[PDB]
Amino acid sequence: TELTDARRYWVDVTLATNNISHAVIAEDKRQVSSRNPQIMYQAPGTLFTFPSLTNFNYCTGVLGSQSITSGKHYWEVDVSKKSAWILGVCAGFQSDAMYNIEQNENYQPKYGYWVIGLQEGVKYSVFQDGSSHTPFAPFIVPLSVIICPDRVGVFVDYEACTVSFFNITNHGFLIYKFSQCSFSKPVFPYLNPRKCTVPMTLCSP
Repeated sequence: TELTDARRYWVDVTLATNNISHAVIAEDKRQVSSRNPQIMYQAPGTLFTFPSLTNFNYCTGVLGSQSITSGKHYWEVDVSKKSAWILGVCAGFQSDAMYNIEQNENYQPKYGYWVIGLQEGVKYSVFQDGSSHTPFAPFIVPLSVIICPDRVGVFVDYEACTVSFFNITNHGFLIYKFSQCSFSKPVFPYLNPRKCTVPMTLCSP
């Protein structure tokens, strides 16, 4: 029901190539993954190695080719076999340096970030606003996921200022929903493999 009504605003979303992420967007702009060329042709010795220069973080964030400033929008993302990824809605990477967001996965709605993430394979969580005393760290909240989602549906109601996440694999049951979102700027669909080499696609009806 709630998912069927949201599917009424199904839009064709295409990724936009940016020069601030190490992500790899397909030619059709309908698929994105992680890993970068051979190995950044840098090989700290063992090629892939384990970039300790900043390990535990790859920094691969991408947005949509079209911005959202009104009306409702809905699109699905296929994260099958993926052990980690970040998807939802973003207002851009304008405030990514000030709070080393992408660098330290500092996703926060106050920074223009309304997304959810999965890590380790079975660790789902929702990024929320964190204490100002520690601006370089978000308030990650663990989500109770019983049926690992093989496809997530994102619904955005600019007018209502809300971002919902549906579990297509779970009868399309609601996973999380951002309410009273500060939609004062143009938002775009956020996607992030999260070091995960497994590509995340966007169905498209």
